[PDB]
Amino acid sequence: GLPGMQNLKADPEELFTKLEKIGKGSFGEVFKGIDNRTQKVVAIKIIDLEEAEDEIEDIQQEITVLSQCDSPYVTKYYGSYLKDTKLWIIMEYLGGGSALDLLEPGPLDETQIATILREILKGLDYLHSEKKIHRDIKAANVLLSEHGEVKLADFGVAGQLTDTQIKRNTFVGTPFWMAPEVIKQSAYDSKADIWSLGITAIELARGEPPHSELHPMKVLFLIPKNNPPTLEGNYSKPLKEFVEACLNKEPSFRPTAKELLKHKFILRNAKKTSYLTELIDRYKRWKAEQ
Ligand SMILES: COCCOc1ccc2c(c1)ncn2-c1ccc2cccc(N3CCC(N)CC3)c2n1
Repeated sequence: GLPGMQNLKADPEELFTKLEKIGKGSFGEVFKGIDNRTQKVVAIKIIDLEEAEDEIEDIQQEITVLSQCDSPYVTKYYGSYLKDTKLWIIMEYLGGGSALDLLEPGPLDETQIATILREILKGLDYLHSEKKIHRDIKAANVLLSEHGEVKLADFGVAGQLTDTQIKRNTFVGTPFWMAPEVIKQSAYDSKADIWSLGITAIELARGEPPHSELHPMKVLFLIPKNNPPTLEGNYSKPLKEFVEACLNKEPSFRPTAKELLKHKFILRNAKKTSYLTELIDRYKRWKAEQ
C-alpha cells in the first residue's frame, strides 16, 4: 500500500501543470509543477513503473518515510497519482534553490554557513528524534524557500530504526559524504548523519567536499583508512572545530544534532533565516547571465 495514493480516476495531467525539470534524486526525476486547483507551485517526481525493475520498493519506501514526517525542516508530501504507466508524486516546492545552487555565484560567508547549518541541524534533530536517518545529507539536498527557510530533501535512501533493529548496515549514500562506518557496513545509526553534516560543512565553506577530484571508488578505502578530513584555509577556529567535531572516525565521539545546535560556531555566527534571501537574490541576479 502506497501512502497518499489518490483516486485512480484522477488525471494528474489535468490537475497539475508540469513545468521544467528541477532535479534528479536517488530515484527519479523531479519537475516544477502548478497545482491547477490552488495555483500553488509543487515539486513533482514522475516515475515510469513499466521501466522500474527493483526500484519500486525504493520509491515506495521514500514516499512512506516522507508521509511519516511532519516538520518545518522536511519537504512535505501531498499525495500520488497515476497516469497510464506513470506515477506522479506530489511534494513541497521550495523556490530558493539548493544550498549547492546558491554557491554558484561565489563563496558563502560564515554567517550564511552557520545559519544554513543550524537549520540543517534542526531537521536532523527532528529526524533522529523520530529514529530516522537521512543518509544522504549534502548541499544538493538542502533546499531553501524563496523566504530563506531551509529544509531537507530526497529521502530516497533514508533509514528507519526500530526497537528490533537498533542499527543499520546498508551501504547507501553519496560516496564523498558517507561516514566510514557506513562505507565499511559496520552497524551504524544517526551518528552517520553527523559525519555527513561535517562533510557538508566543508562543502558549504569551500564549495566541494573532500576528495572531490578523485574517482568515487577510491573513497571505499580512503575514508575508512585515512585520518578524517579537516577544513583547510582561512576560516574561523570555531568553524574548523565544528567540522572536526562532526568528522571523528569514532561515531560515539561525534556530538548529537541537539548538542551541535549549541556549538559556539552556530551561536556566534548564525542569524535570522530571512537574511538568507540575500543569498537567493544573489543567485537570481547572477543567473541573469547570457
Ligand atoms: C535552481 O533551483 C530551482 C529549485 O530547485 C529545486 C529542486 C528540487 C526541489 C525544489 C526546488 N523544491 C522541492 N524540491 C524537491 C522536492 C521533492 C524531492 C524528492 C526527491 C529528490 C529531490 N531533489 C532534491 C534536490 C536535489 N538537488 C535533487 C533531488 C526533491 N526535490
